[PDB]
Amino acid sequence: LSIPPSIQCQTEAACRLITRVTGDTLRAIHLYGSAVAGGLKPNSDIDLLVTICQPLTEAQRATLMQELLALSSPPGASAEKRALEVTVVLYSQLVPWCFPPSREMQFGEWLREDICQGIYEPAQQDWDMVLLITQILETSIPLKGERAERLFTPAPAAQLLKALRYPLDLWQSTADVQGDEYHIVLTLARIWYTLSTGRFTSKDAAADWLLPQLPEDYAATLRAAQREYLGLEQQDWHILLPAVVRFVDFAKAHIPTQFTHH
Ligand SMILES: CN[C@@H]1[C@H](O[C@H]2[C@H](O[C@H]3[C@H](O)[C@@H](O)[C@H](NC(=N)N)[C@@H](O)[C@@H]3NC(=N)N)O[C@@H](C)[C@]2(O)C=O)O[C@@H](CO)[C@H](O)[C@H]1O
Ligand SMILES: Nc1ncnc2c1ncn2[C@@H]1O[C@H](COP(=O)(O)OP(=O)(O)OP(=O)(O)O)[C@@H](O)[C@H]1O
Ligand SMILES: [Cl-]
Ligand SMILES: [Mg+2]
Ligand SMILES: [Mg+2]
Repeated sequence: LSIPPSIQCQTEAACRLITRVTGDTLRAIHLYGSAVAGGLKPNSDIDLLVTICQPLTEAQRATLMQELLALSSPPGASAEKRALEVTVVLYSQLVPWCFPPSREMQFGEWLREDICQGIYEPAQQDWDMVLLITQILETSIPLKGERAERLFTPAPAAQLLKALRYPLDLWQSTADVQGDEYHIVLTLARIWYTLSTGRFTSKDAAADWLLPQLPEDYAATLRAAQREYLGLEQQDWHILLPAVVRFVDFAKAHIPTQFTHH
């Protein structure tokens, strides 16, 4: 797998920073997500997983958070300077697996306001870490350390199922989805795709896979979500919000409850 030339400079800067702060504790840095698996759009972020051996000191946490702010920009602000998402995890949480796994920290542009004031999310449980590692074992590039298949072990299918279906419970009310309308719709398409095929695919490809299988009313909602993500039309998602809720409820009712495996 290859790093897109148009992100190499920023990725190299992020790696030099991570190396400085972590240093002796650093086990690996893996690039994953659309930059590697495909689907890198103008607003897409650069997804990075940092594996360390010991927890981050609050000095390391503060420094890494602050200095990442200078290497990252909000999505869409710049074609050259993309949004960074850096997730840090203890190796001991993955080998052997701890369920749910915990993450030491997660930098992201949606936290810029808080990070600009010394407010850092602490370590916490995150079922999504099961999905991250699973996707990394399939499609990732080691910027530092060993390839993923030599560092991590796959999770049991039983736990991958729980991680895939866990977000379905977070989305129940209008406010649970308000603000992330098309992101949630496309993510549901990816969850549906993975549970039915055992594979991971891009947001765009998951929507195309799902559209023919939906009643037209729900296909229209998925189409509007896909259309916005691709930059072809911005919708008024306050108007579409009742239809988004109906789409979420349809997915929760129809997504498989067991693998049709990875
Ligand atoms: C970790 N990736 C970022 C994060 O994504 C999250 C995103 O999570 C969002 C929930 O759906 C939404 O209901 C939730 N909204 C509520 N009313 N509770 C958001 O707060 C939540 N975002 C968050 N905690 N950062 O949906 C999940 C499927 C996700 O992709 C997990 O990995 O947050 C998204 C923005 O919310 C960013 O666009 C992503 O880059
Ligand atoms: N079935 C799934 N397939 C892929 N990702 C999933 C799935 N279910 C949940 N997710 C989560 O959704 C998030 C997607 O991250 P992200 O928004 O960076 O997507 P991406 O593929 O990098 O596309 P983009 O170019 O928009 O960044 C991840 O945190 C991932 O764990
Ligand atoms: Cl329904
Ligand atoms: Mg991404
Ligand atoms: Mg991301």
